[PDB]
Amino acid sequence: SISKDSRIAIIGAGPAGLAAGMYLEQAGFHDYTILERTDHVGGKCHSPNYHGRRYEMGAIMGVPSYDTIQEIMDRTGDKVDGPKLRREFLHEDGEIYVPEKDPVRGPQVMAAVQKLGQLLATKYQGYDANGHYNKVHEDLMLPFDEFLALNGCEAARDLWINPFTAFGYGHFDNVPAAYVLKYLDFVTMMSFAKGDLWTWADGTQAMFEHLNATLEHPAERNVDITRITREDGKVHIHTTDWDRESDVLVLTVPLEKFLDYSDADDDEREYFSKIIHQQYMVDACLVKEYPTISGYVPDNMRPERLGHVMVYYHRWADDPHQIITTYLLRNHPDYADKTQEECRQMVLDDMETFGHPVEKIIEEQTWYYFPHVSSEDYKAGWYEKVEGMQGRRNTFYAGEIMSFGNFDEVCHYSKDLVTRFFV
Ligand SMILES: Cc1cc2nc3c(=O)[nH]c(=O)nc-3n(C[C@H](O)[C@H](O)[C@H](O)COP(=O)(O)OP(=O)(O)OC[C@H]3O[C@@H](n4cnc5c(N)ncnc54)[C@H](O)[C@@H]3O)c2cc1C
Ligand SMILES: CC\C=C/C=C/C=C/CCCCCCCCCC(=O)O
Repeated sequence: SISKDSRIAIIGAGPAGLAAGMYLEQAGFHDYTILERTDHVGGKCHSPNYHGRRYEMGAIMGVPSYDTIQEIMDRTGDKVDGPKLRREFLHEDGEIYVPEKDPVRGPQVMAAVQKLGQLLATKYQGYDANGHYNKVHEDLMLPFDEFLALNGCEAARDLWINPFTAFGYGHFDNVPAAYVLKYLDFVTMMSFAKGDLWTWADGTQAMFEHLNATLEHPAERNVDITRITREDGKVHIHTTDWDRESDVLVLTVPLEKFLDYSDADDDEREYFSKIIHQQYMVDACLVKEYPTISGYVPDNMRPERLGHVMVYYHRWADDPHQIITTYLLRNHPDYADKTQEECRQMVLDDMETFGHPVEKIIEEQTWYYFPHVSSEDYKAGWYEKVEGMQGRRNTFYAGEIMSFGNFDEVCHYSKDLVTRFFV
């Protein structure tokens, strides 16, 4: 437990940091400060304007099991009121097909899925807990495909891959199953499969903008932190405009990047240096032959097709001159990084192939996405080490790396961090 008059400095005004403020405030910790580097809040929930409506450069959707996000909507008064999500499936040559009608693959998938469901509910009980401080089963530390191979459920990858690889989280040849299954737990997977998906008319960013406004201390923006030191039981935060002292540090920003403006200790340097991330690239496009529906391309989710468009988003049904966003990955451990130029050429070429040629790209973003560690690093005890450092020199660790790269997970983690260490 931590004293209620502690001065608590929260770095980052994305969901993770905003929720930290919310839940600290609600537990009676009123002397918090959220420091944001940019001029805006919401982080990767980023919904800019175009032609009188908001489009999504980052996060788009949620599922009914997003309980922490419902608590936030309860507080802001926002509602799930966005346009309905609908999808078709394309081959890499633009051909529309329906995977579940595949007479060989169809049955293999449903048998694997059913078998996995049973395994998850028994053998792997506890897998779905938020965070990684409850040590998961050792099998879950293997790359997702190996985890499946071991259990004779390879064909379950067909259902899990679409809202995972296409959604920027990487490839099953290497991403530890622990991550896959805390995000796509059986319930969430079934919700997605069923199309039971939340969206917001004013963008996922809106509820975070409004959360910020409801906070007793809305974020301080445009804060360029040049150095943080932690001597004598205090946190000294140096910025370009001021430097100040706190009692507690909550990190919701990238931890490898933290090493560069901090008095990082040996463990912090050793362990945070192992963090790897996804280079997930979005392009906001105007197109001819406006799609009628969103399109996924399982062929382009293969590592051999890295940099190609894996999915694209049909948001506003009624205006053929509104924004269609495309999604691609620029990195894989077995491959050298694809350049943004070569990938932007693939956006144009792929969309042309799909029959929805691009007339214009008006915004582009490669995001710092899904920070995580390797299976080898997971197995070697990365989370036991880092969770065991919680509170060392009044510093706490949070955000995506500590849970999973989605807004419900990071908010959930921020909620429990207060329960775990402060209350
Ligand atoms: C294209 C895309 C689609 C996505 N789709 C979904 C989806 O459908 N559903 C879902 O749940 N999630 C989705 N996500 C993931 C989700 O947006 C993120 O997991 C979530 O925003 C993570 O929040 P965070 O606070 O942990 O980190 P971030 O959102 O990355 O925010 C971190 C904040 O800290 C700030 N910061 C960074 N460095 C510093 C510094 N040194 N000093 C001060 N501040 C700093 C940043 O500017 C930012 O405001 C998507 C993301 C992208 C990019
Ligand atoms: C519950 C969702 C959790 C995390 C999502 C993370 C990332 C999503 C990234 C890009 C999503 C691409 C949008 C494609 C439109 C989907 C419409 C549909 O599938 O029916």
